[PDB]
Amino acid sequence: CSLLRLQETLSAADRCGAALAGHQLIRGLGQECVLSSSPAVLALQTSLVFSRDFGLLVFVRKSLNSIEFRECREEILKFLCIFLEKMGQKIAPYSVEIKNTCTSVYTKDRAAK
Amino acid sequence: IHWPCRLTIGSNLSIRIAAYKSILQERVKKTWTVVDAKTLKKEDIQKETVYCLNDDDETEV
Amino acid sequence: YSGRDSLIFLVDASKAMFESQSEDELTPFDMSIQCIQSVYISKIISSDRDLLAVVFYGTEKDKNSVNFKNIYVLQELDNPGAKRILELDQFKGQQGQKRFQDMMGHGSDYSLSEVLWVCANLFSDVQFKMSHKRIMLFTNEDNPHGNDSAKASRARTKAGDLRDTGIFLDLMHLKKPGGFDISLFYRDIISILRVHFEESSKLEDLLRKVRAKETRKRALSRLKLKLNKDIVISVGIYNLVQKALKPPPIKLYRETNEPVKTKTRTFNTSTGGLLLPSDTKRSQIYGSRQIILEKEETEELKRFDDPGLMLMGFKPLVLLKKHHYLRPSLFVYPEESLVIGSSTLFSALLIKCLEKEVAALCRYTPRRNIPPYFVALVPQEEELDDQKIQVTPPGFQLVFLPFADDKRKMPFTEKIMATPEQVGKMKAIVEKLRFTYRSDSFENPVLQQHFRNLEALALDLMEPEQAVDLTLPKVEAMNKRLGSLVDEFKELVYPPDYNPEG
DNA sequence: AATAATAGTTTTTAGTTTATTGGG
DNA sequence: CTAATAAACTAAAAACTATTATTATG
Repeated sequence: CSLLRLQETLSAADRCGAALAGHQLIRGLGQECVLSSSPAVLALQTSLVFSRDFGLLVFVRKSLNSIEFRECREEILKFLCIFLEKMGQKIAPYSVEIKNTCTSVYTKDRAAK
Repeated sequence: IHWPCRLTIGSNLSIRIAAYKSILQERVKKTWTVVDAKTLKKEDIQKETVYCLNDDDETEV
Repeated sequence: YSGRDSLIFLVDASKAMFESQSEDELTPFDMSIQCIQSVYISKIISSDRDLLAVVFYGTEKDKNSVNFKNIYVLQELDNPGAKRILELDQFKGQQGQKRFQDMMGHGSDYSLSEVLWVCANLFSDVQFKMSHKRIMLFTNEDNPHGNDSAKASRARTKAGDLRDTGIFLDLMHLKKPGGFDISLFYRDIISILRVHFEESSKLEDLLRKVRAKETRKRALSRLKLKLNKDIVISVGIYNLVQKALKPPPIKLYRETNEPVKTKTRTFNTSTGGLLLPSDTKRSQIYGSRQIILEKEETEELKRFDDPGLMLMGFKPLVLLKKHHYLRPSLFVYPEESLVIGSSTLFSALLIKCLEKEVAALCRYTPRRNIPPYFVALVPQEEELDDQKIQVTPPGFQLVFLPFADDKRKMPFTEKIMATPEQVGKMKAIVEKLRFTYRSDSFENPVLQQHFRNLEALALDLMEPEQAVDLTLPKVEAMNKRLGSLVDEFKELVYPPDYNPEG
């Protein structure tokens, strides 16, 4: 869907480490922030799977103090924080996996920054 | 402590010297030794520096 | 803080850049090449924070966003790294310009409006606070666009508008067997005589690599001088001199060049687990007892007065000893932000202490966690050079005073006079060895060697540039200007068989 | 529906490491 | 019959811009 196609576009645009990549990535992140914030239950599951895939992708791929990845990562963090504001216990499968993902986010370059 | 040396004049003259430091800001003679708070000992205070890569879960270097 | 400097470099790609009245002299292309390499090295040494770009015209192959034909940009506005130096040194040399001609175009029509447009766009791309707009062309003929009157008119209109926007273009005189005349196509399209057959545009200093470093208008510290207890003066304390050294070892992994996290850790010898800040006591075992204490009161003993200045009084400058010198002198400038109206007061006190030659002795505390020392304040007036530019700022030269325990003892020395003939002998010696002082002529040869080594290894040179040891006298001219004075003074003072040693 | 501390960059910097003499 | 001593060496704390939530208003 729209979430998936934006996931693919942002999965592409980070191919290069450059300011334009970070700009496009954070712009698309804001777009998805205002998009998937709408209360959904069918697009919610699609958002769940795309979020899992692309969160792994950015954690293992952005993963750099370069601002074209750092600003996008922190925007992702803000969006997921305001998203757990409204998702309930649906993280029950995502709970431990994203716990490990996030603590590894910290222990990696995010510790250096 | 003086500076027993030789001032030199170009390549044809040199005279020994005993230099002295008139103005010499006084320092602290003893630093605050980091003793334990349980046994009051530096010996209980052992330290190390860990060079580990700032990423990859702090890969040891 | 003030803005940065934008240095724009742009050379022609034609046969004029590749030719000379004498090919032994490096062609305009290659001459521009050592100019840009030298200014890149100088910027790396001094101001390796601003942004520098490389772009070409005349090349029949172009590469730019606007797609202006024959306008090919090489490097964006960038800090000069070793990558740029090496990728410009390949074309350095008369063989390198042939490689340039092969893999890069050379010789084609172009419009100055095109390069003005692309450079304006490139400057539009930057995202930093900016102060200097400097564009440095590289060409050896003024006419080629005055030939096309429409081209000349639109180019000068664009350049005038750009300089209205602050875009400041500087002409570079370039060698041409036909000349590079001014006031023909120049002095009317450049914001600021000889036909400039030569290439003198201060290019000598542009090739003069600078081993200097200073920050951009950085404030050291601003303090507030309390007069007695309530009347306070805002003052800016600054230096015209500050110690410099080689950059500290930037630790990095020998297998990734990645700076390895250097985290230290004190831990319990009893357990091996980390020592908390509570677990550690400050100790100084005087005599037989271990005095246990902590950090807060330790610094509360280190600190004794608030950040500021506490005036002691006024005294004529004669009341200080020449050997009395604690730490290197600083400068004080009036500050009109925290206390306004202290500029009138500063001028009044400056003049009045000039009249009576009374120094302002003051109890001074720069910040917290530091003892209040005693400082002498002498009026440091404004000194105007030939062009009336202040070479000595108006204000106060602040001189620092040691303490009784801060002065070591001197064993008693004999004062055994010398005959006036010996005095005249060394007077002649020194008059022969007399010259003026200038601190820009003195350096640390060890530091210069460090800089040159770091460059040449980053430049991948076969040999480092050699630092000049100006801290050693020239023995030839030395003995030339001494002659018989040395041994004459010897026999006057020292026995011929008795050297000053042994 | 606006303003106001406020952390993020440099700048020394007091203890720290080397050793080099000066005794003993 | 072993001995300070700058020096280069770290830390290390503070000043220097410098944005940026934040009531007040609705």
